[PDB]
Amino acid sequence: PRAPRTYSKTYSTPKRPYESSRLDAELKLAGEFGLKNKKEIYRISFQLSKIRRAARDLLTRDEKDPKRLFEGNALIRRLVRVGVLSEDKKKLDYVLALKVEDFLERRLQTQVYKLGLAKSVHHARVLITQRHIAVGKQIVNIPSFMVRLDSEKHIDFAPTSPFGGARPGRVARRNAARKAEASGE
Amino acid sequence: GLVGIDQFLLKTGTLTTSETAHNMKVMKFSVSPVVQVAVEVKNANDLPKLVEGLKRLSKSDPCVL
Amino acid sequence: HGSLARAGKVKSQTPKVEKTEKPKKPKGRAYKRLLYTRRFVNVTLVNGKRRMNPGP
Amino acid sequence: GKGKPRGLNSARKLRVHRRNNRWAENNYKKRLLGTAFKSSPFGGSSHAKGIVLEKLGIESKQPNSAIRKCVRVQLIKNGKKVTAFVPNDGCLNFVDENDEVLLAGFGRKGKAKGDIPGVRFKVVKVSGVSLLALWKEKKEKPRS
Amino acid sequence: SDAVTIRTRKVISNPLLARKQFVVDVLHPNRANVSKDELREKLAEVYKAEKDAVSVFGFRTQFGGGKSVGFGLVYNSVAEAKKFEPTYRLVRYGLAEKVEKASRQQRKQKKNRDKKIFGTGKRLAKKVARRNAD
RNA sequence: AGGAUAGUGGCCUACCAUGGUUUCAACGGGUAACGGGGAAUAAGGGUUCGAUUCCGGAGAGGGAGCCUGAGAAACGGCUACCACAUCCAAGGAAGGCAGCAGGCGCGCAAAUUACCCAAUCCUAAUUCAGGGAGGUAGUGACAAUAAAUAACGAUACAGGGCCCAUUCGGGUCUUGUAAUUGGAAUGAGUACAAUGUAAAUACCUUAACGAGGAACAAUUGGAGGGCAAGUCUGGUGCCAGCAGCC
Ligand SMILES: [Mg+2]
Ligand SMILES: [Mg+2]
Ligand SMILES: [Mg+2]
Ligand SMILES: [Mg+2]
Ligand SMILES: [Mg+2]
Ligand SMILES: [Mg+2]
Ligand SMILES: [Mg+2]
Ligand SMILES: [Mg+2]
Ligand SMILES: [Mg+2]
Ligand SMILES: [Mg+2]
Ligand SMILES: [Mg+2]
Ligand SMILES: [Mg+2]
Ligand SMILES: [Mg+2]
Ligand SMILES: [Mg+2]
Ligand SMILES: [Mg+2]
Ligand SMILES: [Mg+2]
Ligand SMILES: [Mg+2]
Ligand SMILES: [Mg+2]
Ligand SMILES: [Mg+2]
Ligand SMILES: [Mg+2]
Ligand SMILES: [Mg+2]
Ligand SMILES: [Mg+2]
Ligand SMILES: [Mg+2]
Ligand SMILES: [Mg+2]
Ligand SMILES: [Mg+2]
Ligand SMILES: [Mg+2]
Repeated sequence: PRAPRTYSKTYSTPKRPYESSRLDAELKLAGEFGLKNKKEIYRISFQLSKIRRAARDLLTRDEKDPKRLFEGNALIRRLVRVGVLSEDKKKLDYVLALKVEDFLERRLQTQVYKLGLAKSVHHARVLITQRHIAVGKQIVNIPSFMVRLDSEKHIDFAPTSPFGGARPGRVARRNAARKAEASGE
Repeated sequence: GLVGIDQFLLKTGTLTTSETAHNMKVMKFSVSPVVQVAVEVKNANDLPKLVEGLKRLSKSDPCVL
Repeated sequence: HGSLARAGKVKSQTPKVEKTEKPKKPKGRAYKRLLYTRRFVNVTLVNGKRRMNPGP
Repeated sequence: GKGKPRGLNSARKLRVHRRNNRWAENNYKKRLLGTAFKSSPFGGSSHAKGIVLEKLGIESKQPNSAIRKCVRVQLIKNGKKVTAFVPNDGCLNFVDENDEVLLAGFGRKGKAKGDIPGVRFKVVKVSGVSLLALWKEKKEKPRS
Repeated sequence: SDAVTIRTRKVISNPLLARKQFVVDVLHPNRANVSKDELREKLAEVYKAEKDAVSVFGFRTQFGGGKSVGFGLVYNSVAEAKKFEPTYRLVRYGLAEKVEKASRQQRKQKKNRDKKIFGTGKRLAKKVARRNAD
């Protein structure tokens, strides 16, 4: 038989189920970033934990351990490449500090609202979803996307669809058809 | 004959592919399940094989109740 | 003895009451918008402490 | 000195004494002796079909008073005869004689839920259909 | 043909198969993907070997429209194509005609029936003729 | 010492000797035991598993035997016994799915009697032929990834920042409640075509059709404690039932 596909779980569920402290702190993050599930939160805190997992494990190695420097750069190279690590904080173990919020900020869904463009984070999500708004030649509709900050000024409404010229939209299209039917002929 | 249908049939039926085709007439026949007897298994462990069997026998014939 | 006799007793006795047609509750992201709003800004149900059910 | 040896060469006595003393652990002992095979009305499986021999009523333990409404089942794989609680209001009326039922355990690893003496199983399906789905008039017992 | 702009990346000459191989990369805004017989001549003129001798396949159109990506070949001649080319795609191009056959299961049955005859099989064709029914 | 083997060897035979293993656990019993790479849970240490994508090994109903051949103690080879079992004109003949589908049985427990060598590779006298290996599709809430079920105005209201203030507020930012209405966005479907593929199917591209809420309508568990969330109303009255535990 041919080889197995590998697959992995992206998320991890909390241990105490009914601590209101976590229940409320979660819901604040939902309305703020326009999320639906706690899975959306859990995925990110699991990512963040899968990341401190590597981070504390490198500070235990003494400075100038070729592995420490090599993946220490590799990490932060990937973390201000997205804007979830600020440019100054490129220093080594500022990483251990991040909360989840820095990721939800760098989500595609949030930028489309924090770049004007949406008027509400809930409006942002459905704008992404419905084949509007794109980066270059590429049309993107995954609210959790991690804009790379090489792109937060390279994203306008897509070349297709209204809000972007280049064709008129389809609800006004039927609405304006009978604009020339109850007008006599 | 059709295979793989039996498990959905008690004794008879109509097969259609219309959304609203009706059933089919009920085959008025002449004899009737009138002479009865009583059964149970010689060995008690066998009752499950008997209750299953009685459903299986009732498919065998068009008349046995 | 002491038969079943009365199995469905209360369920068979509890008078039927009907559900009512309601405003449909939104599903998905839009619902946690409601929990956000209905718990953080224009929640027209608070009562001094933070309480989630009135016996008016 | 704390009861056990410490020497770098006392691995044998250390390992062999855990082996000895693991036996006072019920969960270990039930596994190694395989009493879910030798004992245990189900084969050590989670469920079991069965032919309902008769309805049956059991008075609860005190302080409570009520009739709990069990059935008596002969397990198809086993012959073994057991009793099983039938959940929820009424709902005994869904059980006829000698229609197959699927029984589950009682969420208690043997033992028994509070009221009911000597009952370690619950009906889950009867005549092939889910019990709850009959309680809620959402599914029908199969046609005669 | 809305600004069809039929690009062609990663090319190299292959005498061992008597053809030149390359990937195609077509843009087509407002133009919802572009056909193959269509694509075959829009470059059959580019290196104008015969139109009946240029071959292309692959072609997953990209997301949000406006692109597609294939893989193509140009043969030195038509006859060097038919010969070296996959027999199955010569017929979409049209230069070959499909071969009707018998169903794979049905020809397998005949194989196993002929395992039961040893000779020509026309020896027993006559022994049955005489008898039955005497 | 010979015999035998492809060849070492108590592998076997003749002769001789009395040796060989064991509490540092032999021998025996059990395994719901094929080993391993590995899987689950993991502060660290550990605990539990591994029939199952690779590797090694064993088997082809149970045993033995054997022909062929470089290679088999072969099972889609033969011979015999044992168990099961088919056909028949009763003289006789033939059998091996732990291969692919499919069925019985068994059970809590597991899919199509479908298409094809196009890819992956394999074989042969062989570029060509064969390949239920393998690939495709069917079935599939085993597990895993992403993530629609609405967005946004206005009407009125409860109001909530507010520049003037002898001012009921003379401007207001904001927030939502009530069928109060409004035009925008859209894929789920469906569907030109192309694309896809060996030929199709779905996907991706996309012509036309596809949203007002009575629909394009999300469920599953629960609201005494553990434990997030009612001292609401009606019903029943140690009955029915709930209740992991209290
Ligand atoms: Mg579009
Ligand atoms: Mg002990
Ligand atoms: Mg013991
Ligand atoms: Mg003791
Ligand atoms: Mg059942
Ligand atoms: Mg020798
Ligand atoms: Mg075994
Ligand atoms: Mg093992
Ligand atoms: Mg396990
Ligand atoms: Mg294994
Ligand atoms: Mg096994
Ligand atoms: Mg398999
Ligand atoms: Mg193997
Ligand atoms: Mg073998
Ligand atoms: Mg067998
Ligand atoms: Mg053999
Ligand atoms: Mg073989
Ligand atoms: Mg075979
Ligand atoms: Mg299953
Ligand atoms: Mg089955
Ligand atoms: Mg092939
Ligand atoms: Mg071939
Ligand atoms: Mg498949
Ligand atoms: Mg799933
Ligand atoms: Mg309840
Ligand atoms: Mg509470």
